[PDB]
Amino acid sequence: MPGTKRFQHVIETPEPGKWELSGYEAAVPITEKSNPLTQDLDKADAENIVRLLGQCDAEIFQEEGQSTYQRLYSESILTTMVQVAGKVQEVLKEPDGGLVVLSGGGTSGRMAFLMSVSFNQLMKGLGQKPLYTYLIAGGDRSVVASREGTEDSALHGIEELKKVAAGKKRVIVIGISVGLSAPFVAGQMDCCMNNTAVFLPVLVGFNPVSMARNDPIEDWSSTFRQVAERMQKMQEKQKAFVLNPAIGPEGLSGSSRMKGGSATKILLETLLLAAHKTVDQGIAASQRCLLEILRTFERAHQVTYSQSPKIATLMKSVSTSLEKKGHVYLVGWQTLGIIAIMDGVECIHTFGADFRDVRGFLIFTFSQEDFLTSILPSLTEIDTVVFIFTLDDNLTEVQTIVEQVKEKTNHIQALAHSTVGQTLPIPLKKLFPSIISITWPLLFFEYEGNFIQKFQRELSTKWVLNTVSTGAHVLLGKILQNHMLDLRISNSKLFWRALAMLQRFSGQSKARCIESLLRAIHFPQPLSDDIRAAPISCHVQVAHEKEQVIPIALLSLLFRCSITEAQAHLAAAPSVCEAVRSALA
Ligand SMILES: C[C@](O)(c1ccc(-c2ccc(S(=O)(=O)c3ccc(N)nc3)nc2Nc2ccccc2)nc1)C(F)(F)F
Ligand SMILES: O=P(O)(O)OC[C@@H](O)[C@@H](O)[C@H](O)[C@@H](O)CO
Repeated sequence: MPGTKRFQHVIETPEPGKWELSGYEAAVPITEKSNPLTQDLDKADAENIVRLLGQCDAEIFQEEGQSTYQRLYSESILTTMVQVAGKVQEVLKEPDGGLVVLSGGGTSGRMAFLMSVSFNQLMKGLGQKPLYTYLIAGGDRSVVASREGTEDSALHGIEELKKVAAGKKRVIVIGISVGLSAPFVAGQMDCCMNNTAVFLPVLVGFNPVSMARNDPIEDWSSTFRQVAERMQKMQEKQKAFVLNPAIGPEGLSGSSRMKGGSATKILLETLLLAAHKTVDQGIAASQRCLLEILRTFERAHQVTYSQSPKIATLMKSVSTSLEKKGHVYLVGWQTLGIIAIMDGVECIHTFGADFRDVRGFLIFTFSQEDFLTSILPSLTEIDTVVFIFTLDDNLTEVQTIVEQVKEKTNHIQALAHSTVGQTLPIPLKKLFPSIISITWPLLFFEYEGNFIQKFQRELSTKWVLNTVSTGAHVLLGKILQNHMLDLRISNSKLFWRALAMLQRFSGQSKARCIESLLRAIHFPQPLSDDIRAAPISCHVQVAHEKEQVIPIALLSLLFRCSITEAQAHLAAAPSVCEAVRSALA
């Protein structure tokens, strides 16, 4: 029938109460699952939120139970990390013709960028040619942009990969798809497998291969699941690797920028840092070298979330300043200003939030006096500015900008990384009364840029910014239980997630849910057979441009009514959230 092939993979909606025993629920990839810890995130206050997400973040480090999924500290995973590290060594030994690529859509691509820099720095500091580079879906514009649509072409991924692999003789391609989902990555991995002489694919994600996307890719004949299954076969001969620990579901469902990206860093910095530090020691990388690093990262979570109460406060002040109609600024020096930018930009697609809502700033890249003249004018009684730095930064530049912002804002808090025994200049740094000083033990670094300290610091900041930005929005009633219902359908993955949410909250049939969403997307044109049979990109291209698509579709399903009727109902309610919540009642 028209539509049958396109929606073929979509499991039917369970009957009421048999949600567990239809095993629709066991096919929901871990990455898309609803984390049980956050059943009621829409009711937690700011302090609970920080707890529950700090709890969710912890599941990264949790170990394997006794018929269940391999985890970060499982021996199969660590054994793979070792083997990969070893393959990076082969390349570090022969850098003439060598290249290491870290590739990913969205936050995966963002994380790939940061990392590729760090390991480029580390070889600069040893007088070695930088071997790292990155690819991000939609080119480098994408790194600091919201560009969700760009992950859907396998050909694109392959083109970006063909460019960079120039006339290199040995290329390690680390494709990062948290959900083992993005066609961008898919293509690359497959391309790698077709030319084993030159390429080595390593696939990073956080689902078992059996939960890897298996829907058709528009410009490609295989699915991620097939590509991934075949890589798993080649691992037996060390010509491909799959690094896929389960870190548990995201505190906000499907928001892989959070635990996903954190784990992407934890997992890869660890592995690569081990590989470098062990080559010039003349030693092979062991599980012991990796575990030192893993446990340092695990400490970082404890170090970070021990400031919970103050994190909860920054949230309350970001929540509030948005609750009015004010803006929030994240002002960071070096890498922590990037991470600031990346958090803020992600708020657009993740929350339907304007690019001013939570903006990030690096000293997007507007230096001291430039920031002073340009932006400082636009601040207000209600805004919130957030300073993010270390004590090794140049706090003469820092103190200045605070002094100025203080005048016009007064809602300023800060995020300050320090070793023990560094002290915050100006005993009257009461510009910040109750800082978030995050103070790091002394650690036995050997490399000159002290890269372990770097990686700890980024991640700690990422957890903070992530929890804060996420929490503020949750507090404002915009999340439904632990799902973003009202997202913007801007790629195929989000189209399927929308459909899954309609099935969940309506309980009504797959076919009904599909019919309601397509109607919502394409209204005022009614369902033709063309539309039914169209490639999901057609739906995406049309949905991406409209507002409240998913809520409207859900309202039509519950009230068993037309798009016309549901639109008019909506418009005649105080808000989208209030409308949906009481239709659900
Ligand atoms: C938990 C929940 O039921 C839900 C939420 C989302 C999804 C869902 C979202 C996206 C996708 S996806 O096709 O884009 C995808 C993404 C990554 C991957 N490795 N494989 C497939 N699938 C979802 N559900 C699903 C996928 C495969 C089999 C059964 C269910 N399914 C269920 C809801 F409450 F959110 F509705
Ligand atoms: O890491 P994946 O599963 O390949 O997905 C990559 C991107 O879709 C993902 O990073 C998305 O852009 C973020 O907003 C996650 O909230």
